[PDB]
Amino acid sequence: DKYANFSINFTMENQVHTGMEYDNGRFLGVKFKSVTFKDSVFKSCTFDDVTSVNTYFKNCTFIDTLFENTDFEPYKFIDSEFQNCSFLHNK
Amino acid sequence: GSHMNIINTSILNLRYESNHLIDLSRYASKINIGSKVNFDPIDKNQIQLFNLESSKIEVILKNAIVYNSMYENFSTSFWIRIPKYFNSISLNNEYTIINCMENNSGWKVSLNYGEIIWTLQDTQEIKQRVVFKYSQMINISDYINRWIFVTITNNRLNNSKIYINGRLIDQKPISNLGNIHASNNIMFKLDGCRDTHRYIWIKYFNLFDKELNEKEIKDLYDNQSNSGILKDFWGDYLQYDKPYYMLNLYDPNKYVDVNNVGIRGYMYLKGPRGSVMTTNIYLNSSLYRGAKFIIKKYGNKDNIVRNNDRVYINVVVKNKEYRLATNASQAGVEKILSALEIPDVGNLSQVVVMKSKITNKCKMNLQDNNGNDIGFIGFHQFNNIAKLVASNWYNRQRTLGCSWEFIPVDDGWGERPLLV
Repeated sequence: DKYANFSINFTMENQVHTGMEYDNGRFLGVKFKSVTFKDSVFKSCTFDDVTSVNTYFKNCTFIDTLFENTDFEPYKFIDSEFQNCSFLHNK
Repeated sequence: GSHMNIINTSILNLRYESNHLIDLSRYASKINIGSKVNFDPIDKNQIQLFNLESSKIEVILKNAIVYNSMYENFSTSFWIRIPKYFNSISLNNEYTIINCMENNSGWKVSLNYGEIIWTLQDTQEIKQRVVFKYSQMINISDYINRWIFVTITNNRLNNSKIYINGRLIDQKPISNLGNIHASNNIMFKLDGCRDTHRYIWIKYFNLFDKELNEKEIKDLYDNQSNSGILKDFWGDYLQYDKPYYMLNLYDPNKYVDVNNVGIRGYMYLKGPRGSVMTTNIYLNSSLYRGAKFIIKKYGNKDNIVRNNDRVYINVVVKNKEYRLATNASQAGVEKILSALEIPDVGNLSQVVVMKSKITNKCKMNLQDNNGNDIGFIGFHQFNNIAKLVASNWYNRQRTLGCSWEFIPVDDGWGERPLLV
């Protein structure tokens, strides 16, 4: 029900995620299409070279996660909290 | 120029000597250290105090100096390094770090989110506060988690003044207070701090029986900043064989990176830095960015880099160390720096002279194998690529091109470095 210590590049499609905990996950090269995260926690996750289309984070808490080379803009985050989060190369 | 030694004058001079923290003043006031009071083992004057009961230092003042009076001027100076506030529960949570209060009379130093506070109280419940505020919503801060010089002066005739790095921040009236009778002991401890992870670094505490003036304050500041030993970005002693992210002061928003290794390749400045944040708590420029410099000894036991030392500079690309070097004979004064695989560096100029100065920010002056000056290491633009170079232009005097900062990963900055 919560997931940890993984790396992925495949792109789950048109999905709604609610109440998930991702401890220590790598989101490498993944292309989100119509994905929504709700009430979710990202602990020490990493997003590298991700793209997001019609994709949103709603009431989510990111902790010590890196956003490197993403397209994530502030509008894609809805009442979400960031703790200890770095943002590096934004396109 | 000469000037009068203000420190040996002080009525309390808290310092580390032999293997104890002790008072070097006439009065030899007794000093009780807590169990969990950590001393920096590279410079044991630097004291760390945690948010634990057992983390405290108690100075039992000699009766003669214990403060009880309506007229007696007194000042205080100490260096503090305050961690970035990381938790919302630190938003309105004043907590005292240095306590000299009895029955609500005395003085205390206390902190809060973004604040340093001097509080004064008389036996008639009348009080004054003077306050240093600093933001955590700032690209690069002079204050967050960096050693800052704090002076407070009190003249009973009129004002209480607070100084940060010998610079007047704030002054307030106190001639209304009456008899302030302070404590018999000074307590260094974090009192009433809700952040269970809160800690401070503190060094060179001094209590004075007069009101220090501007010049005396600046004298203190200059002398205690210990030029001749280079500092890193947080102000700790710069060390050998220790990796650092780099910052140029002409362009702080860029970080050093290399296109490719080898003499074909060059090292340049790349922007932008990006930002590190916690929702509603801080938003700063990221500091753990780019290649990493490691300083290499080219005789002292100490791992400490001193002014005029001669060193080699390593560069970390992909968890592998290469050598900083260049060909002094190449065209034009500005000599483009590269990152050569160490066993293939041969005749290339690589010996760097580290610089602290008067005073100045860190500098690097590259040299041939004959001790000739290639130039201070800065940068230059070659069709809008800001390549790291070495120019004696810098020497012969945008002189912020050669002024650098060395940033180790510090537990009080909180950022997560991107790794390979």
